Amino acid sequence: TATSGSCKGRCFELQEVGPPDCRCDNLCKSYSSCCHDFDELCLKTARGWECTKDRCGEVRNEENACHCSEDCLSRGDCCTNYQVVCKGESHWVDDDCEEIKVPECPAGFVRPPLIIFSVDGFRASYMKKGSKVMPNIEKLRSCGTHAPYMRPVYPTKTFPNLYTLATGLYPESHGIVGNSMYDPVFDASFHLRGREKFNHRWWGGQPLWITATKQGVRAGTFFWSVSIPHERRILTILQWLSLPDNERPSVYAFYSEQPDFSGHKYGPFGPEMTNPLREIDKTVGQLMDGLKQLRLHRCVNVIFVGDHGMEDVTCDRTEFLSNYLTNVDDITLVPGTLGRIRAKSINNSKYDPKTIIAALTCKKPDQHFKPYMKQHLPKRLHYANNRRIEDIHLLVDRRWHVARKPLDVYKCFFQGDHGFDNKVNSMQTVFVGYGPTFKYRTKVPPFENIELYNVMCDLLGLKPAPNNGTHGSLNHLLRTNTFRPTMPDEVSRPNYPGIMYLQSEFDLGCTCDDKVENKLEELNKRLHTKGSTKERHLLYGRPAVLYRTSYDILYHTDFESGYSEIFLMPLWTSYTISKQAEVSSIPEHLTNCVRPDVRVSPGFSQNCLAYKNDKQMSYGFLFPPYLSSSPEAKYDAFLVTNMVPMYPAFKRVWAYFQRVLVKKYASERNGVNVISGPIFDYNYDGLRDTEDEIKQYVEGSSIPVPTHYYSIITSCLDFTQPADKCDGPLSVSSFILPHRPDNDESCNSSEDESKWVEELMKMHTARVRDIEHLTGLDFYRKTSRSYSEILTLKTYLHTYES
Ligand SMILES: *[C@@H]1O[C@H](CO)[C@@H](O[C@@H]2O[C@H](CO)[C@@H](O[C@@H]3O[C@H](CO[C@H]4O[C@H](CO)[C@@H](O)[C@H](O[C@H]5O[C@H](CO)[C@@H](O)[C@H](O)[C@@H]5O[C@H]5O[C@H](CO)[C@@H](O)[C@H](O)[C@@H]5O)[C@@H]4O)[C@@H](O)[C@H](O[C@H]4O[C@H](CO)[C@@H](O)[C@H](O)[C@@H]4O[C@H]4O[C@H](CO)[C@@H](O)[C@H](O)[C@@H]4O)[C@@H]3O)[C@H](O)[C@H]2NC(C)=O)[C@H](O)[C@H]1NC(C)=O
Ligand SMILES: Cc1cc(OCc2ccc[nH]c2=O)c(C(C)(C)C)cc1C#N
Ligand SMILES: [Ca+2]
Ligand SMILES: [Ca+2]
Ligand SMILES: [Cl-]
Ligand code: NA
Ligand code: NA
Ligand SMILES: [Zn+2]
Repeated sequence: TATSGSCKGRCFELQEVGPPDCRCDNLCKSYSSCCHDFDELCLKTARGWECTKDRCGEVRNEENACHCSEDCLSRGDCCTNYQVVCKGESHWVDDDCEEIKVPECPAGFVRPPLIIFSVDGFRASYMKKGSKVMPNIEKLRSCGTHAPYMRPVYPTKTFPNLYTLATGLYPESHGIVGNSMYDPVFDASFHLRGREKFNHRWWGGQPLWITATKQGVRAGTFFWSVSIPHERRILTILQWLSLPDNERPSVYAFYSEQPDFSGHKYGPFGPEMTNPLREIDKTVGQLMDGLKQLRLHRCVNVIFVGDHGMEDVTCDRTEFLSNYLTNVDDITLVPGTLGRIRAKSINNSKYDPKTIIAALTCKKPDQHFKPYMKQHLPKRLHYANNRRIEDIHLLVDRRWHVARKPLDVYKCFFQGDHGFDNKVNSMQTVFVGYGPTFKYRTKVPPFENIELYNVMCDLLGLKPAPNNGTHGSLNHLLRTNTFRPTMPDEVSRPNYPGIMYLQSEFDLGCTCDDKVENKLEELNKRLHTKGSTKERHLLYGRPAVLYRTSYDILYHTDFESGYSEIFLMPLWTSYTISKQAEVSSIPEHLTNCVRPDVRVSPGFSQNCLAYKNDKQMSYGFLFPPYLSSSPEAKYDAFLVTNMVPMYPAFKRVWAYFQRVLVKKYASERNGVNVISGPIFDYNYDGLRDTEDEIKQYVEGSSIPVPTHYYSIITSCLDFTQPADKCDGPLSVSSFILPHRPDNDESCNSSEDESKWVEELMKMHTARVRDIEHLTGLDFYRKTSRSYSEILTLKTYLHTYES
């Protein structure tokens, strides 16, 4: 760096100048490449940040940090309280809220600017608990659009979440999978301290600033060096906003290190946390008074958003891997509020992940972490498809840390930390949107931060890069600039087979004790097989298959299915269970009954002999025989086309769900519609596998083994109306259960299923959208609700947090 060039006239330049030209962009400090006069010219502090009565009308002194001279407004460099002190104006916070129906912008503005005001570690409950000391933030919240909280991504660390905000992508896809990382392809490490993190190969997808630039929209900096004070960041944004039309950015970011920085020292609610919340509110006040001076307070859209929350965590709540593993020196641990383990040396072929996992599994009765192979982590975390995520993972209980050995912790510092499971209440953060494009005095339900990129694009008239948001699911936040998506087109149409095969054409090794015999009821069963009860069991239309495949719709009295000729089982099975439905047992005459389905060829059917031969694998049913409507309808549940491969350990889970939980939910929700099916995700990318990706078959057969089983349980949001006769909005909960040959995940699994199955299911709660990705199906195609509302419904996650 030739650092005796000047920053005069160039302070906080938007464009980067290449070596040996010295730099005056912020970031110069982060590279140690600023020109000599950077601090003198760009970080002025003289006289501080506020006008006082004596400064009003002063002669401009270019040394001052900000100005109270007559020419300051035109120049765009007044202290933010100038009109208040010197012209009798009110602070923005003291003005009444008035609806912003249209942007009220200076001539020459082509679109309302967007300012993203991001706050590190701002936990959701600060909005209520700190309300008395945050009056500017409370005005934004109550006058704008707000959610009770926003869900971060896992891990609930800073860079993964800020870069998710910027890209709309899960960490596995954007590549910033932690605050610390090793990439084995690069053979390089990423760390908070130091400068390898500024190398661009870490940062995937397309962040908002690049999306904007590529489409002709200019952007302010998103990264502020820690040594630039907050007052200067605000004044710099306000100066940029005063630029001529051809130079002025349309998108800006502010970032505060608080309240996270203090939260780590004092805990989320330590008495020392009041002051950092006050100071953040003051900074919001400075921005809003500043905008108001420039006549931009009813022109700019402001987003107030956090990256993650903060939980109580101390030194003594640390689990040590040295208390579980004798081999502790042969591993590397990425430690703290999550654990990631790999071999210390890849030339040590002694190292075995399976034995590590087993040494870490259910060893102490209140063990405060749980080991997983990354592919077995709850699918809702989307935390697996990246080479920077180690195969072995530890999910740490809230309030705890994991470390390799005690010397790492003592060689206590801190009372707060974050990083845990993104459904944990303490990790939830905030969202407020204020401006012409957001709604007025509107509360919206909680949503995930992956959704915001799309909205920021909508706010700026940009087409978003491909991302993991569901574009349109946040249309309810917006007064205008909504995105009006169309339902995806069905790719494969189904076959509707009638009766085509005689019983004796099947040689499947299956038996059913079913030989006993009317004319009223003969027409009656024909009609059920033609789909006469289908409006009862298929409430929201049939799911659309969004890929090329061969499948059949099969109708029955109690359930309807889309049966895949390729995978030899249903892609989906749909049924409604009323509040009044009863549970019956599987009779003795049918215990091992499997019956040929005369609508589907032997060639496209499973067979019982494969299951007899496969000593590890059994079978279950997608529509549960326990909930058949009548003894005669129960025969349908034993069709070979309703059978699916299940490990005996998984059958314990599944049978409990089907026999007990479904009926419980129907009683609690006033009927439920259930859609169940298999998922195949052998490469753990979160997306439906093709046939050539399947790694396990039922021994000796072409019957593929699912990695997971899903269910989507829908009812009326107004639970006074039965599921099958609902006029208004829907209510959903779903899960994606791992199809595992043991129950090692559940430490209490030797006990009765009433003590552990439900806890397992809650852990593996899912969005309907997660299931769509995993199956290539599109659900809720035929409702009376608006498509945007259905999109919101498909992104809902039932979290089971109290
Ligand atoms: C969340 O949203 C995102 C974004 O929509 C979804 O991720 C996308 O998934 C797509 C479907 O899998 C995927 O498409 C592939 O792209 C390959 C080209 O990719 C490069 O270019 C794009 C576009 O600019 C870029 O986005 C990519 O960026 C990734 O990689 C860089 C460099 O490593 C990273 O810095 C960055 O973080 C990002 O990493 C992530 O994605 C990759 C996979 O692409 C993962 O491996 C990482 O772990 C991380 O998750 C790239 O720079 C393209 O090569 C693929 O095409 C193959 O497949 C078919 C087969 O028929 C064929 O048409 C092609 O010819 C090709 O096949 C041949 O190559 C095969 C693979 O080597 C080979 O095995 C075969 O034998 C064949 O010869 C494919 O189209 C898209 O790139 C990503 N995008 C991103 C940003 O991740 C994600 O799925 C969503 N999640 C959920 C749950 O919904
Ligand atoms: C609002 C925002 C801020 C932001 O960084 C703020 C930042 C972090 C650490 C030190 N200093 C800072 O200024 C980023 C990254 C990707 C550049 C980290 C993205 C967004 C978005 N969207
Ligand atoms: Ca943070
Ligand atoms: Ca897959
Ligand atoms: Cl990390
Ligand atoms: Na078997
Ligand atoms: Na167990
Ligand atoms: Zn932190």
